[PDB]
Amino acid sequence: PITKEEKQKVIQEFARFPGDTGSTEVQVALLTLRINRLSEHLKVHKKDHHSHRGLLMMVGQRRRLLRYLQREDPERYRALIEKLGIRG
Amino acid sequence: KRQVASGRAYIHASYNNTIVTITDPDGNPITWSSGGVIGYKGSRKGTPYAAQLAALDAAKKAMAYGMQSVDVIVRGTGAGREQAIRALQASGLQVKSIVDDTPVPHNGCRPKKKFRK
Amino acid sequence: MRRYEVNIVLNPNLDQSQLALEKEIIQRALENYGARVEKVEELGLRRLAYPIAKDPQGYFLWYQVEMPEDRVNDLARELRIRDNVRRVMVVKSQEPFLANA
Amino acid sequence: PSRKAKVKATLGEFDLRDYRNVEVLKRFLSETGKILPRRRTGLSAKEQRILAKTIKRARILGLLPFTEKLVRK
RNA sequence: GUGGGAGAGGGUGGUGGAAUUCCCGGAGUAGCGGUGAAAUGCGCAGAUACCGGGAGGAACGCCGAUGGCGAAGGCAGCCACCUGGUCCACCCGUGACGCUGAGGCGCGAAAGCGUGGGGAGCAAACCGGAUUAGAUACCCGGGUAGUCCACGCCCUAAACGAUGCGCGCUAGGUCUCUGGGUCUCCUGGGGGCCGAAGCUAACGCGUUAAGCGCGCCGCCUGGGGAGUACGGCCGCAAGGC
Ligand SMILES: NC[C@@H]1O[C@H](O[C@H]2[C@@H](O)[C@H](O[C@@H]3[C@@H](O)[C@H](N)C[C@H](N)[C@H]3O[C@H]3O[C@H](CO)[C@@H](O)[C@H](O)[C@H]3N)O[C@@H]2CO)[C@H](N)[C@@H](O)[C@@H]1O
Ligand SMILES: NC[C@@H]1O[C@H](O[C@H]2[C@@H](O)[C@H](O[C@@H]3[C@@H](O)[C@H](N)C[C@H](N)[C@H]3O[C@H]3O[C@H](CO)[C@@H](O)[C@H](O)[C@H]3N)O[C@@H]2CO)[C@H](N)[C@@H](O)[C@@H]1O
Ligand SMILES: NC[C@@H]1O[C@H](O[C@H]2[C@@H](O)[C@H](O[C@@H]3[C@@H](O)[C@H](N)C[C@H](N)[C@H]3O[C@H]3O[C@H](CO)[C@@H](O)[C@H](O)[C@H]3N)O[C@@H]2CO)[C@H](N)[C@@H](O)[C@@H]1O
Ligand SMILES: NC[C@@H]1O[C@H](O[C@H]2[C@@H](O)[C@H](O[C@@H]3[C@@H](O)[C@H](N)C[C@H](N)[C@H]3O[C@H]3O[C@H](CO)[C@@H](O)[C@H](O)[C@H]3N)O[C@@H]2CO)[C@H](N)[C@@H](O)[C@@H]1O
Ligand SMILES: [Mg+2]
Ligand SMILES: [Mg+2]
Ligand SMILES: [Mg+2]
Ligand SMILES: [Mg+2]
Ligand SMILES: [Mg+2]
Ligand SMILES: [Mg+2]
Ligand SMILES: [Mg+2]
Ligand SMILES: [Mg+2]
Ligand SMILES: [Mg+2]
Ligand SMILES: [Mg+2]
Ligand SMILES: [Mg+2]
Ligand SMILES: [Mg+2]
Ligand SMILES: [Mg+2]
Ligand SMILES: [Mg+2]
Ligand SMILES: [Mg+2]
Ligand SMILES: [Mg+2]
Ligand SMILES: [Mg+2]
Ligand SMILES: [Mg+2]
Ligand SMILES: [Mg+2]
Ligand SMILES: [Mg+2]
Ligand SMILES: [Mg+2]
Ligand SMILES: [Mg+2]
Ligand SMILES: [Mg+2]
Ligand SMILES: [Mg+2]
Ligand SMILES: [Mg+2]
Ligand SMILES: [Mg+2]
Ligand SMILES: [Mg+2]
Ligand SMILES: [Mg+2]
Ligand SMILES: [Mg+2]
Ligand SMILES: [Mg+2]
Ligand SMILES: [Mg+2]
Ligand SMILES: [Mg+2]
Ligand SMILES: [Mg+2]
Ligand SMILES: [Mg+2]
Ligand SMILES: [Mg+2]
Ligand SMILES: [Mg+2]
Ligand SMILES: [Mg+2]
Ligand SMILES: [Mg+2]
Ligand SMILES: [Mg+2]
Ligand SMILES: [Mg+2]
Ligand SMILES: [Mg+2]
Ligand SMILES: [Mg+2]
Ligand SMILES: [Mg+2]
Ligand SMILES: [Mg+2]
Ligand SMILES: [Mg+2]
Ligand SMILES: [Mg+2]
Ligand SMILES: [Mg+2]
Ligand SMILES: [Mg+2]
Ligand SMILES: [Mg+2]
Ligand SMILES: [Mg+2]
Repeated sequence: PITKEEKQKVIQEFARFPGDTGSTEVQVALLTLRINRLSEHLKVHKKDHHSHRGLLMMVGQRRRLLRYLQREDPERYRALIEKLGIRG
Repeated sequence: KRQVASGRAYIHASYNNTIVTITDPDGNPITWSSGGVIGYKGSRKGTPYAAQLAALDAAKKAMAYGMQSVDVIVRGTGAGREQAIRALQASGLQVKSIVDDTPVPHNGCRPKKKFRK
Repeated sequence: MRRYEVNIVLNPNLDQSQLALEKEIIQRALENYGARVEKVEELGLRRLAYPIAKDPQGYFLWYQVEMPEDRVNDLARELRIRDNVRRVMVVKSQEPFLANA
Repeated sequence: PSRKAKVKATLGEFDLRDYRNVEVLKRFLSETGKILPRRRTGLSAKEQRILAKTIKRARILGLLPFTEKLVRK
């Protein structure tokens, strides 16, 4: 699954300032983690459609968050994309 | 020709018949009777009366092997399972016990349309 | 890593050398799959509700253990190979749940 | 009917997850191997639901019967 | 975000017992089976009933509910791994990041199709026995596809709550599943029943609205002709839109 240490690791890694949990950068980091993990699972288990729905939703949420970021702060957005390796 | 004297009475009661098989304590048949073994032929084999006769018959035949006591095992629901048991009870055989062994599935095998619903 | 309970039911007909031999392969394969043993209850042979491989009784071992999760199924697979090994059940440990407490 | 007693009322405290306690578990099975309903076990939903699984484990282990012959009759 | 919880939610690999069928063996003999009554059928190459051993396939009794989960179709032995959703508490972080959603994409019961397996039980078609005025049926005996698996198609339905999704507002009572709290009580989430106001042609609905409101989507416009014809698109086909 995802252990508290892996999670906290990426939370600190992407947090805007100390104590930052729910900022856009962090949320997108977390979501990217879960996506990579879940699409990894669905690499095998191509027959698990129910989980694929999950994936769809997670991607949708992520894409919304990024849309908002790129609207507000094109810098923070560019940074995020590069750092995580998304969108290209 | 054995001289057994203690054994098992298996009553197999269906809606079409009753078959009373009597065996030695290891389950090997000694004698058996049924609805059709007495004169009854058609539907009449499924009668409680036919069951009484089949019981009494198997028990006579079995006492001729010198049997005294039996353990009764009842398989199936059907008219005259109980009549069979009772005929056995005073057949002039001591019935030491009665047990309902009726096999039922943990749901493995699809029934004929007759039995589905 | 996660903590499981291992149940093994063995042949009641084992003499001392046979039984302790089996336990030896148990231990060695447990280690070989990376299972550290936290606790053990050997409850000896006991009566069964039904015959297991023609036998009216069985010999029960229990192990509380910590091991890698990716290894569990494969461990139990290996455990089962032994002929004298009749039953194997590996269970994720859980905190006891009481009624009338 | 079922006014005899409730199986939980007899017992003291005990671990409903404990698949090895045979004597306690046996109390929750009928004359046949069948798991008693709650109207008998006098358990709660969650409880009963746990009981069932642990009984099933005990059955696989050979400690409890899946089924049993009915005596008397 | 942190910390708790319930669950037939999903995928993979394991594995357990009951039963059916079959094969072997023992013991046993004159029938079994089946129906309204029967006959076909099975049985002296020894059936049925009984015990022991084996093989395989399929489905998981009790628990089991008026229950739970899932967007829907749907999901039920037990075990492990992998994985989706969700609820409660703390009030910690971001700061309108929201709702809906043509087209697109994906999922989609059963039956059906392709390749290759599998095939115990059941069983369209089919072969028979009855019933009947007839009986291309109901009932009885057999029985192929199929039902099972893998992979790829099909895209339908009384796919139903026949009730689009989101949010706010408008008495209570009662049962239940599942959280939390100063645990008789108070406070969330879910499933039922009776009912205030109100609505409804009526039946009924009524904080799980079919009440009062706002947003966005889909649809309707007398019955037959007809889900037909034509055209297009999809499909191996059946056929679908
Ligand atoms: N692949 C598994 C599935 O098997 C299905 O097969 C199942 C269906 O044909 C049928 O389901 C019926 C259902 O129609 C009806 N509404 C109620 C009935 N209790 C169900 O049956 C089921 O009930 C329970 C739970 O599984 C079990 O105890 C029972 O063994 C099972 N037959 O019983 C079968 C065995 O469960 C279908 N082929 C399909 O859904 C799918 O392929
Ligand atoms: N047992 C593992 C299961 O396998 C399922 O799929 C597998 C099982 O259905 C089946 O495995 C074996 C089969 O190889 C072998 N030829 C026969 C055996 N009876 C099967 O097992 C299964 O078959 C069916 C399920 O359809 C059940 O009736 C039966 O109880 C069950 N043991 O064949 C499939 C491929 O191995 C699913 N992955 C999931 O339910 C689960 O992991
Ligand atoms: N769902 C499968 C089964 O669920 C049970 O265990 C599952 C649930 O009890 C448990 O629920 C936990 C919850 O306790 C905890 N407070 C939060 C957690 N997110 C939940 O887990 C849930 O969400 C995550 C995604 O984060 C999913 O990966 C997971 O499948 C889902 N159950 O997560 C477990 C994993 O799914 C059964 N006891 C077990 O046999 C089996 O894992
Ligand atoms: N594998 C061959 C044998 O198939 C048998 O069963 C197979 C055949 O009896 C059956 O025939 C199917 C038919 O059902 C279905 N309605 C249509 C399908 N095209 C047919 O298939 C047939 O025809 C085609 C070409 O015409 C061939 O390529 C194919 O090999 C042949 N089976 O399809 C089955 C497989 O799905 C035995 N059960 C199996 O044990 C055995 O192995
Ligand atoms: Mg967890
Ligand atoms: Mg959402
Ligand atoms: Mg700006
Ligand atoms: Mg008859
Ligand atoms: Mg295992
Ligand atoms: Mg599941
Ligand atoms: Mg068998
Ligand atoms: Mg034989
Ligand atoms: Mg003949
Ligand atoms: Mg022959
Ligand atoms: Mg023998
Ligand atoms: Mg046998
Ligand atoms: Mg629902
Ligand atoms: Mg339904
Ligand atoms: Mg705040
Ligand atoms: Mg909050
Ligand atoms: Mg601020
Ligand atoms: Mg939407
Ligand atoms: Mg797309
Ligand atoms: Mg489909
Ligand atoms: Mg199908
Ligand atoms: Mg096919
Ligand atoms: Mg099959
Ligand atoms: Mg048939
Ligand atoms: Mg006919
Ligand atoms: Mg007529
Ligand atoms: Mg006709
Ligand atoms: Mg005719
Ligand atoms: Mg025939
Ligand atoms: Mg037929
Ligand atoms: Mg569509
Ligand atoms: Mg409906
Ligand atoms: Mg409703
Ligand atoms: Mg509903
Ligand atoms: Mg939404
Ligand atoms: Mg409490
Ligand atoms: Mg529901
Ligand atoms: Mg009124
Ligand atoms: Mg009115
Ligand atoms: Mg009405
Ligand atoms: Mg009402
Ligand atoms: Mg409520
Ligand atoms: Mg329309
Ligand atoms: Mg339309
Ligand atoms: Mg018109
Ligand atoms: Mg017109
Ligand atoms: Mg049509
Ligand atoms: Mg056309
Ligand atoms: Mg074409
Ligand atoms: Mg055409």
